[PDB]
Amino acid sequence: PNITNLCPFGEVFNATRFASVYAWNRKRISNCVADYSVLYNSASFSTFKCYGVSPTKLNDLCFTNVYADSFVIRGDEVRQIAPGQTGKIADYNYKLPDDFTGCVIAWNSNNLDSKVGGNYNYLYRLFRKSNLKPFERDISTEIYQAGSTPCNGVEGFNCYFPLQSYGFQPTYGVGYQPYRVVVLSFELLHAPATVCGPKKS
Amino acid sequence: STIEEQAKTFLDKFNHEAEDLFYQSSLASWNYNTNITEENVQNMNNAGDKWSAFLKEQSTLAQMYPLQEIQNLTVKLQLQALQQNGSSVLSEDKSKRLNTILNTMSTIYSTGKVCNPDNPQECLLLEPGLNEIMANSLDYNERLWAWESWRSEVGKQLRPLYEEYVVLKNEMARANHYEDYGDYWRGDYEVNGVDGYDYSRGQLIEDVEHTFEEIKPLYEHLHAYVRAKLMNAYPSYISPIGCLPAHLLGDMWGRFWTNLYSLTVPFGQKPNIDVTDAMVDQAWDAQRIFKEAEKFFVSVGLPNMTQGFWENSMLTDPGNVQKAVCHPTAWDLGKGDFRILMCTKVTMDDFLTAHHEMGHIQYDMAYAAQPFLLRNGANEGFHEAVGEIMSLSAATPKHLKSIGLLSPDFQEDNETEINFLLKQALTIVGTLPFTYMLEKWRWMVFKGEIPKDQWMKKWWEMKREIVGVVEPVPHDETYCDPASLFHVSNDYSFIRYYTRTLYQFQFQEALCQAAKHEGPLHKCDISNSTEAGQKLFNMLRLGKSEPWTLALENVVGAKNMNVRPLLNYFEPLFTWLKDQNKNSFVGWSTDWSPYA
Ligand SMILES: *[C@@H]1O[C@H](CO)[C@@H](O)[C@H](O)[C@H]1NC(C)=O
Ligand SMILES: *[C@@H]1O[C@H](CO)[C@@H](O)[C@H](O)[C@H]1NC(C)=O
Ligand SMILES: *[C@@H]1O[C@H](CO)[C@@H](O)[C@H](O)[C@H]1NC(C)=O
Ligand SMILES: *[C@@H]1O[C@H](CO)[C@@H](O)[C@H](O)[C@H]1NC(C)=O
Ligand SMILES: *[C@@H]1O[C@H](CO)[C@@H](O)[C@H](O)[C@H]1NC(C)=O
Ligand SMILES: *[C@@H]1O[C@H](CO)[C@@H](O)[C@H](O)[C@H]1NC(C)=O
Ligand SMILES: *[C@@H]1O[C@H](CO)[C@@H](O)[C@H](O)[C@H]1NC(C)=O
Repeated sequence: PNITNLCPFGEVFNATRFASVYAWNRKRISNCVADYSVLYNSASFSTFKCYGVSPTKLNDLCFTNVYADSFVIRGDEVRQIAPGQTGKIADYNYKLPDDFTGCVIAWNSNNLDSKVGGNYNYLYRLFRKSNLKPFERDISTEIYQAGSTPCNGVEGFNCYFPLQSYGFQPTYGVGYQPYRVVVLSFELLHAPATVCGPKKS
Repeated sequence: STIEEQAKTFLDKFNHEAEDLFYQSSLASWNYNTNITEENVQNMNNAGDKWSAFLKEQSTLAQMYPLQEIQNLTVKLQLQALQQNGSSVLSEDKSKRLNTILNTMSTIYSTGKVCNPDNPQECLLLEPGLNEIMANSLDYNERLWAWESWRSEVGKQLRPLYEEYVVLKNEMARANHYEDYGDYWRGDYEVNGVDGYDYSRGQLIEDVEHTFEEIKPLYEHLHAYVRAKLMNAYPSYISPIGCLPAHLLGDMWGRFWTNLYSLTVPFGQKPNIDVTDAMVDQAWDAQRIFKEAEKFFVSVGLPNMTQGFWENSMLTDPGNVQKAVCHPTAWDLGKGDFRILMCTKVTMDDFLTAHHEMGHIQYDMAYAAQPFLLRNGANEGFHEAVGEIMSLSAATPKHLKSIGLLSPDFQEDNETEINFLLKQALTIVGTLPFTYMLEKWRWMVFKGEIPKDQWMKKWWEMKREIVGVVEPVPHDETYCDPASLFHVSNDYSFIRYYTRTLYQFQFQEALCQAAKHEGPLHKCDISNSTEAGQKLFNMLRLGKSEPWTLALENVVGAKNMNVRPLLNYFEPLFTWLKDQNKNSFVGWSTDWSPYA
């Protein structure tokens, strides 16, 4: 029949501000129609790497919920948003499971997220005692203890603040320019699947 | 937990915060250089002070991690680089005195203006005009006046300052567990902890003497030929048996002999390889010059320039309203930002300079993957050598014919090769005894081998013995003749040019053997060879992570600097000079036979 009530992809992709990678935004997408051909046929995306599913059959299959995680990382750190990777982002900021079904979409955002003075509103976690579990968010701002001595809440010697700012500038290299990353996670649960593709007439 | 993990986390924090502070400082320096305005000077000074204070605070924090409990070579290298006190070990009064002395020497050298007695209404500064007088005049007493007047004013101002400078730098170096300031400078080539590839500070002087002893026959023949030609130019001043007069070498100090090419040309009647007119006829813009250089670097397999390079570099003079430094400089600003600041003209020299600076940029791009404090050359010689090899390759007639700048029917006979090799010898071979003598004199001054009352008596004795250059009139100890040069007056190491010159031809032989060139070494071009680019990039990607001996093994297969590639490069010229010196006397006498 006639289809309306599209899924809110405008409020994820075209958001005025994105979250930091340590505090990545997760939006649960339910009970709407998800048109994936609009995203795939866009020329504005640099990375559209899908793991576990192909883009052609996205517009046909149906899923119970869609998780849209949005954050900003560097150009050289886009490769770490993948199953089985190692790095600062994978270990300490955003960890993907090995058995991940979904798509990683990234695009350059030097135009919006970089200012001439330096945009320090994007943070990343530099130190954590252990690696993150998949789909875990750590927003703690407690001082990292690298040494035997207690930090006592003050950043001195062997005790560092774990969140460090990115300093985006428009004159940076392509490996240091800000990239907005949206990761879509597709899961099927025993509940009735409601995020279905558009049906042709 | 462990000391090594603590040092690794500290190095991660240092790398991340240092890279951003270094970017801000470098961008301020760039904004000053492309726009000379007082607010840009203030911003540069503020950024530099923040950067220096941050380095002091991080070095102070870094020393608290002992070196002997760390086993990873890269972590130990970064900690060794960071834990150097520098001037911080010295007292605050003496540190302030040393900084004041360095600044006032910089002002005296930069703003030194000297003109002829009895005509003082206007005067000429060295950089604007004395260079042209030294490089183009053919008058004996005029060059003598310029040379003696500049060494009189500059040396008489700088002699007490240099006497304070040597004592303060020796005090800082012995406070830093070095024998002298010369040992501190030689510590750049020090490799410790690697089995077989260890290099000592004391081995550098021995290697320099061993290489120079093999340099000496070629320089003696070149000196005899230059002496005969200068005798033709100036009939009575130059003796057949003696040294060359100091003020006749084509430059202010004798650093290069490249301004004597007109006087000492073998075959003037034969044409030159000047390609300036060909670019003028085809309307080659500076953008086209850099695109051709980029085409050269992509032909060998190296990465091409970034979009930010083309957008952010200044490759043309901005105009009258905006002031900029004219000196060509490649800037590695950090964070993948690479720029070239050159006031490019349509000349061969600017085209070769474009190749040289883009070689600097390629070297900077290659070690971008390395940690911040290891983003340098393995030694001070490699960074200049990798630009000089591109300057060597681009200047070849094969490269000019390949890119269309030279006519395909240009006749490459032996005479043009001889005069081109002589020009390259005047630029390259002639600087080697001056560089070696200057560094050996500074090392003996820092070591205390030469007392302060005997500095000049030894110095001229060294110059006659090594360089074969005699003083026009004797100088007493009120003069300070070495410090009239830019590098010595402003606290710069000078052995980098000697090491650069040997590394240049070693790299050239390695890449030409890789590229399967079948002729003379000076006729070799490294374009179109992927394997040569791969052999270069293996060393280029390392940066300062590996010892310079291991990097040299990676390129040439040798663990030490070698002199045989340079001698192989100039072998046609060496045979020609031996043929031309049959009647004349090779070698010089240290006596006062020409003039004193
Ligand atoms: C986001 O912005 C682009 C650029 O204006 C636009 O073409 C696109 O339709 C917008 N929405 C989505 C869902 O991509
Ligand atoms: C150079 O500085 C002047 C001084 O204010 C400024 O007006 C001009 O915009 C600067 N040039 C550039 C290219 O920004
Ligand atoms: C040294 O540390 C670096 C990380 O900075 C690591 O990648 C490298 O493998 C280490 N080397 C050794 C021999 O452990
Ligand atoms: C730097 O100076 C301090 C102050 O004396 C000293 O304890 C330290 O050992 C010095 N560092 C090195 C590497 O010598
Ligand atoms: C550099 O080379 C790559 C791959 O050949 C190419 O995609 C890119 O456009 C080149 N860069 C420029 C500025 O031409
Ligand atoms: C160049 O080659 C010719 C032919 O053998 C020879 O006569 C001449 O002397 C050579 N000139 C030089 C400078 O080697
Ligand atoms: C190197 O390759 C380019 C591209 O094909 C070619 O134009 C050039 O002539 C080659 N160089 C030589 C020396 O043949």
